[PDB]
Amino acid sequence: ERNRPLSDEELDAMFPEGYKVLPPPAGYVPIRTPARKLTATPTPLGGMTGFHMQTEMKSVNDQPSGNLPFLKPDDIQYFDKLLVDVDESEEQKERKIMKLLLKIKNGTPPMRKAALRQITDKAREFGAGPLFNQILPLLMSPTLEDQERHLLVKVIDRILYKLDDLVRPYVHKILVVIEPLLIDEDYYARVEGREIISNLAKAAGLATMISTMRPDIDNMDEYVRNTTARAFAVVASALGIPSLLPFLKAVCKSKKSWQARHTGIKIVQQIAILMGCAILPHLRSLVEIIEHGLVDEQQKVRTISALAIAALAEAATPYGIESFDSVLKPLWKGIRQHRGKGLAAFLKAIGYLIPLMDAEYANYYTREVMLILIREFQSPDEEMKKIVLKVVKQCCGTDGVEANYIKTEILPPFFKHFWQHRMALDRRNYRQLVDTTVELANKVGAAEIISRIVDDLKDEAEQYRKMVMETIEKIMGNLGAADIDHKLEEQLIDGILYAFQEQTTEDSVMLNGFGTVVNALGKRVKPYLPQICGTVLWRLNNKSAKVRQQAADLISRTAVVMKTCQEEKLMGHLGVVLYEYLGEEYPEVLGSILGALKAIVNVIGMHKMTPPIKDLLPRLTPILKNRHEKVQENCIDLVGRIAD
Amino acid sequence: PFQACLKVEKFGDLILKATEPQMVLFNLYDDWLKTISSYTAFSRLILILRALHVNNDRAKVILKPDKTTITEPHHIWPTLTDEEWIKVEVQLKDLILADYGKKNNVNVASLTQSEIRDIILGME
Amino acid sequence: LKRQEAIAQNRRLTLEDLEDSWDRGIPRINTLFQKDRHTLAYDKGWRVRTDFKQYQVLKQNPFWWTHQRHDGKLWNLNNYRTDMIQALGGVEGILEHTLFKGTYFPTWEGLF
Amino acid sequence: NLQAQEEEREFYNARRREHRQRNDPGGNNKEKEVPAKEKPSFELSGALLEDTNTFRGVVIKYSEPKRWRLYPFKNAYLLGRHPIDHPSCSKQHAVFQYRLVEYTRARVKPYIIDLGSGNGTFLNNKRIEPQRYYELKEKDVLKEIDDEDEEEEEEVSD
Amino acid sequence: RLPPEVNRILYIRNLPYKITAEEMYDIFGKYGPIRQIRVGNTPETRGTAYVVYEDIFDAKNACDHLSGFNVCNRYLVVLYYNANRAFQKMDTKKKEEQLKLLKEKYGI
Amino acid sequence: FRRTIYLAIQSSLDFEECAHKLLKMEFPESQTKELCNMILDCCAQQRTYEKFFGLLAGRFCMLKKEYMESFEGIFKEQYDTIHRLETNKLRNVAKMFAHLLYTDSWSVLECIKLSEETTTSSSRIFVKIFFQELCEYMGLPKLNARLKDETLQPFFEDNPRNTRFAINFFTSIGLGGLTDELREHLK
Amino acid sequence: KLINELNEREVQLGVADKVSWHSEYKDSAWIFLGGLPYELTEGDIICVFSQYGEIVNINLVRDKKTGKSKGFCFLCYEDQRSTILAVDNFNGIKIKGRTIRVDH
Amino acid sequence: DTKLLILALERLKEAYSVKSRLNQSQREELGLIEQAYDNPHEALSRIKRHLLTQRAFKEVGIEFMDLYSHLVPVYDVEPLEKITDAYLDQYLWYEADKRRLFPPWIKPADTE
Amino acid sequence: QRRKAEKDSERDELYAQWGKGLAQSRQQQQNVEDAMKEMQKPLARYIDDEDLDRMLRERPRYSGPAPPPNRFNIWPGYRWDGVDRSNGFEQKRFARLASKKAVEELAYKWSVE
Amino acid sequence: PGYHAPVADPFAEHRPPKIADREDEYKKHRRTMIIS
Amino acid sequence: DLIFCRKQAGVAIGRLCEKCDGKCVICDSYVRPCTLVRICDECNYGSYQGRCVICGGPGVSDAYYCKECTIQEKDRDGCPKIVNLGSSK
Amino acid sequence: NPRTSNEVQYDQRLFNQSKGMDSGFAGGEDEIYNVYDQAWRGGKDMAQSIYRPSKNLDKDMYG
Ligand SMILES: [Zn+2]
Ligand SMILES: [Zn+2]
Ligand SMILES: [Zn+2]
Repeated sequence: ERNRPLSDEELDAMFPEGYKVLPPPAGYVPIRTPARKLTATPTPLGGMTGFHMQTEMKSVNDQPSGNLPFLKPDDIQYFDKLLVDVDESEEQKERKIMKLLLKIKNGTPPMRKAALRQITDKAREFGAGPLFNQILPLLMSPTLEDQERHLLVKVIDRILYKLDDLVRPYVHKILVVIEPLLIDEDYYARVEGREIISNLAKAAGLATMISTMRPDIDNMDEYVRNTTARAFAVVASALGIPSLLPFLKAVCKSKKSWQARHTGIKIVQQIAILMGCAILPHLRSLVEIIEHGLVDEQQKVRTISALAIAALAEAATPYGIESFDSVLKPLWKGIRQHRGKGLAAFLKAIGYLIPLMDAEYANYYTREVMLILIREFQSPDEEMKKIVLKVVKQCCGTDGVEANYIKTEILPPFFKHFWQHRMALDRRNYRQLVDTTVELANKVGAAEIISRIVDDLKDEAEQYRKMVMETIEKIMGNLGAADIDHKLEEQLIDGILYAFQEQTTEDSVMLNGFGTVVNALGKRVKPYLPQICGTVLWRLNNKSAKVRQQAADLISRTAVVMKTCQEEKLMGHLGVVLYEYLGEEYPEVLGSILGALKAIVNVIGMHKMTPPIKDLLPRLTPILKNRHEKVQENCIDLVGRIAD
Repeated sequence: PFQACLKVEKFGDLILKATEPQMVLFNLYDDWLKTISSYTAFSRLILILRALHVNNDRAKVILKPDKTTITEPHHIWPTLTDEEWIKVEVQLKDLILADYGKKNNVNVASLTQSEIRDIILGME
Repeated sequence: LKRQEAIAQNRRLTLEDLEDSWDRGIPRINTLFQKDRHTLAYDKGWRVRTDFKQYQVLKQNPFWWTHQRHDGKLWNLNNYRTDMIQALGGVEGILEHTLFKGTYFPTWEGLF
Repeated sequence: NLQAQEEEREFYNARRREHRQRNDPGGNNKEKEVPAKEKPSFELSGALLEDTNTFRGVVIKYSEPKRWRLYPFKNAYLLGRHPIDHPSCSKQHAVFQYRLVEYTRARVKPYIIDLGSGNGTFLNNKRIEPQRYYELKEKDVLKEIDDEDEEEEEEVSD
Repeated sequence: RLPPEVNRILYIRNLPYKITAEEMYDIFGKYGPIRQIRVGNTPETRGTAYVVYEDIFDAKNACDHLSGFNVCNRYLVVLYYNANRAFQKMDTKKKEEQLKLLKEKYGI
Repeated sequence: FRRTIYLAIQSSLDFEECAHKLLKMEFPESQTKELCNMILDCCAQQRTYEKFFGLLAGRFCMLKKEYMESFEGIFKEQYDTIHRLETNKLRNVAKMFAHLLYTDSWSVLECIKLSEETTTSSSRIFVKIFFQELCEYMGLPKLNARLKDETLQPFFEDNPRNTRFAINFFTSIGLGGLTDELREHLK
Repeated sequence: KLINELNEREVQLGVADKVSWHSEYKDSAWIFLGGLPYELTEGDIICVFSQYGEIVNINLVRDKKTGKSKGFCFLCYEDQRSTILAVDNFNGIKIKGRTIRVDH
Repeated sequence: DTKLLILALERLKEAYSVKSRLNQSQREELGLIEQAYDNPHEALSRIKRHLLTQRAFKEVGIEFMDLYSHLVPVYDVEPLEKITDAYLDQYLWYEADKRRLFPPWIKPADTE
Repeated sequence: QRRKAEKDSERDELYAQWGKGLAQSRQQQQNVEDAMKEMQKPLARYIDDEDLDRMLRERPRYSGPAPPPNRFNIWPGYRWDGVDRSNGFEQKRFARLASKKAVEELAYKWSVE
Repeated sequence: PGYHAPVADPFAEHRPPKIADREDEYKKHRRTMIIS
Repeated sequence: DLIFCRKQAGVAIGRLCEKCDGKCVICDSYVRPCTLVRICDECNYGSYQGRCVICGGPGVSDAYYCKECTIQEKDRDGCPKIVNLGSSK
Repeated sequence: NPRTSNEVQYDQRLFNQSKGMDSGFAGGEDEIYNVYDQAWRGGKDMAQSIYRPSKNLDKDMYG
């Protein structure tokens, strides 16, 4: 590995200019040769160290000139040239003055600003060569920060708004550091990266990019192949699909090795994701490229291929069905014979396809897919479950599918295998599950789905409760509460109160959930009020900072319902009770209180306010000093409503 | 369930051994009133009695879980800490509700809080 | 001794065999197990700096002699509170002097 | 009815297990739980280098009775043929793994352990059988039969 | 049991302008055999040196014990030297002859 | 009665005051068993050994002849719970009887026995401590006297085996300087 | 690889035990070890995974004709908490250079 | 080094731990110490720079704490020199204890 | 076909009883013994005999070294390799849970002020 | 003392609160990339 | 870094979030909402359904143009959905 | 190859319980309070929630 012995040309390869190799003796060199043998031998021998008591020059260097903001102990290696104070005697003075970088990296924000401009206007002067030579090591640094990274990205942008023909030799030398930005956990890092590669490719020439980036296609590591694929995606967004087509179409037919074709196909995909809706014109040519990989002897190429078809169709949302046409008949056939991930991938593709077919052809074809779809619910693969999930959305969310068939065949296994505590803890699986369940409700109706998932409101874990809660929310949002019967409605309101009574974190899902449930139920909720508001007051105490704000907001969103049903005692309650909390010292609570008052003002009118405005308003007036935000917001709002 | 209170070994034994009509006193709260309110001790009491009334010996499993758990002669029920009391209370609620729903063929995760409170506390 | 027996057994010691002495000893043996213990191993002369804090800082420290981080907590008064409440007649009798029945709280078990 | 099934099973060690768990090659003689260097055990003895216990090695070429070097044992050691073995030996009779010398705790005491070298090893011109730790005492001698070299052990004193 | 960033090369600084490679080889020669050592002979780089060993763990024990180690009045700056940066001054070539050799001698 | 005792004892500094407070109250005498049972339990149950609760039990004896008896009884009552009590409170007891017995509130011991036959590993530790405390006062010489005139048998014998258990066990305790004569007897 | 990030969302959010997704099962000992090295065999994987329990019986899938491992094994312990411990613990492990996967 | 600097900074933070609105100079002290946590190596280098150079410091405030018997001098320094001096002290005591400078008979000692 | 269908079916009994957790089943069994205690011991307190001996004491199994602590405290099997192979999530999970306990206390210390 | 010495970073606590490593074992091959 | 996409204006209605709700897009002003916003489904699609024209949150309302930009006829140019000069997501 | 170390040293469950450094307790200010280490009752001590219902555990462990 990295410990493999080296050669003197390889030795001259690493270190920069201006250093000498030394023998001191031939004898000390023979000590260095015996040192290996003596690393074992002399370590097994007499040795020790000691110190004597005796009375006692101390040179050192920070970065002095006037100021020179501080150097981390490692960064010395980069900035050492600045440390020496030799000054005032060509290019060496341009590298020396280029340490303004250091002012960009570390220092006060003003130093970073002024430095940044000063180096922007010196672009044309210094040229890209010295800059990148003195930058790319820093942006390559193993100790690099988050901020420092981002800032060096900024300077690379700002200098690349100017330099155009100049960067041609450095393009690859740039991308090598930049392509790792495309695959990252941070999103803003990704949009930045795509931006600066856009500026680079458009900045340089097409042939510059192409001729540059070929050798990374067959590179042994797949990492560079992947991030390189996303690179071609970005540059293709820059210079357009048709310009870059013949390159690709040449790549996917390369007869050398498969890895290339794998890369190029991945490129087709990432183009599909990036360009998205705008793929539309060249969709045909793209398909005509990719189609030849589905039948290939290698597996990967097949998998990633069909996946790329998926991405296409998903950005192809319905149009261009016949362009996918010739692709189908193999795919369906493959649907029969496959085991493992490739199968699921095909299911992904076909899944996004079906909405694009005709309800007659897609009738047959769909009815065929449903079987395998059923059988495959049970696989432990989470990739599997994602795919087959979204599939069930598209297949069974089709207007040309019959309710009763779903009600019988699907729902029982669906709620059996899919609703479990493996899913909800994950993020994507959470969301997608929510959506699919929402759509199944959109077809089979409301009372079914809800009726089966109500009992889970009372389940122990939060995240699960959160999941079924937001599900009920969206469902009753779309279909309406009219379908719901009586008993299941009792289980509803009790479920929602119960779940709402235990809140580990502060979040809207439970609240918006409750509000939507009630406003959807309309005045069918009336018998349930006293239980509600009893809970609302008792919770309205509890232990302060957590739940006060939340119960308050609950009032705020339940105002209109507590109004139209004409419970006036309740308005007395909320009016003077909330009136009393206006002396609460915790701002985050008080804000929610004022909000609740606001919502109560928009239901019961001016002259009917149980806390007559003469009381209220001057009691509000002193609060305006309150600094912290939410108070000022809601307060000024309410003073606005009443003042208006 | 003041009847099941005589299922306890001490009371039933005392009565069956009694040779004359006589008034005897007991404290069913033991020392609880030190750490808790009266009424809450009353809820704990009802839980204990009812639970003795339904599954009997299994409630005794809850109340006599570990042989290192002891009961003092001055007291009717074993000495426990507040954490321990909350746990055994949950277990007793579990006994009552589980068997009620087992008799009435009801899924007892579906019952309400009002229903549960009624079932435990008395006749609905 | 507990270290030596652990050495000969090769099995490291658990919490329970130390549960006996856990709070006991002038160094307050539990102070070995402080999370930040490293840092404190490199602190020296703390006890004298506390003596000279009276000159650096205006306020008057009664606890100057010790520090809980090196020496642990040398007393536990938790009993004194319980016995105090007992001597006054228990929770209820005390509350009988208060407004508590005014607040209409069901119980005092949740007073916070 | 000779071989019913052609494969069956194993229930046996894997080369990558014992491989990965010991590598300089893979080695044998993983140190026991006791092993500790001698100097720190002279620190728990409260001994500066003057009164400390350091085992120095002494060489005599078996044909001619002194020092090609002198070796400390204080800094276990792998006695082998030379690269893998730390204590390399020019002796052409030593198997690629010949023997090992581990200081153990019973007190900090020196121990010699044969790895089952094909020829063997002689202790005071008297061999020891393989696969057991054999304590060594000062002035004892190492070379199974007549061996291009000799060795002696000395504690540091006087 | 090592951090990946450390490498067989160490950048060493806070050196005198008179310093001798005899002291260099002697001192640094404790931890292992020297692959080689360079020293700046140029106006800016005078006072700096690079040490390279046959093995990394050599350098690890080095920076372990040699951390802030003393020479003359000075405490040397001992850091693990970076990689890449300025390289391409040299090229990738001359692989053909050696690879032809290993393809010839062993025949593989 | 049990609660009043606790409050009177927790209230008073010194050990003198609690007796005065307690006697003063003139609570009924027969209970003069359980009361003292109270003191032995109340501190021993209390977390760590404290000098106060042990002194109190003793004075309460010198004032009335019965109180002494009440104690010796309560020491007997231990046999049943010699195994049963958990291995802290033995640390309070062993000493805690150590301080009644160094100061003469010894032969009541004899009831206690050394056998693998019946001794609780609890009881093993109990007695173990009891000596490692009482020794530390009398200093193993006055203890030589007190034993030599004691005639403690179930402890000190037949049963050469039990003489290995005895003598060995007092090499384990570590004192084992009052085990000599028995060593000779082994021979 | 996805497991370890589910255990991090389970620990980070303060899931607190029994709602744990190992309570998903309660019925099952047998564990799934995929991505195993081909040189491995019964006695080996038994010796490594008897760490967290006592494994009663394991069937490792080895291709019938060639008689070599297909690369994964279904195992069965004597104890479930051994399974919970093993999935939650032994996963993401290096063996012979390749990281094994485990799950219920 | 980080160990020492951390200890000293905590020590300084301990005087203000109750933290009412304090005042301006104190505010400077909290903000500057807080600064020292974020960029420690900066603080250490600045400190060593002071220790190698500056021989002239700023004026110290003085006030008397009143014990009603004997007054106690109280000194006030600018925060920079307080952090510098503090690290100087943790370091000096640390090296001192390592080297066994002070014989045992000097006993405002850490051990007891 | 009786003995054969009882090879497959009685193997459904065998691998069915084996499937779940042989270790788990025995623990369940112990509870069954507990029910027996109830019939004779309706409301046991103290000195009654089971408690007596109870407080009157206070198949290869793996030998070597020690087995790192497992939340559930299970000694490793007979022939276990004797080497810790883990992600360390136990410790860290083990350590973190402990840390929280410190957190609840230093959370409180806050409250009095 | 030697026993307490047998019982013998927070800056690495607060400093690591600034930024992060964030990355897996798969991505760190970045560190092996030489310039052009 | 931030500039219009200026693809052809379709029939799709504009969608603004909480934040941007009141703003007329080009004049940056709240005055005299009059006419209505149109952007292409190329700019508004999918995850962009009911998305903010600006920040990328869910649209709670519809943008109205001012009278100022009306008479100067700027509302008739390419779809004024701002694209960052990276992707749009 | 076992993973061995000299001696044993200590377990883990405890080896990281109490805070670190922290330092005593203010210069010694009056305002602090802080005399008691644990709260009085178990109302807020005993659990985050006094009540949660379910028969999930019930009907699972029931059989
Ligand atoms: Zn557009
Ligand atoms: Zn917006
Ligand atoms: Zn406008």
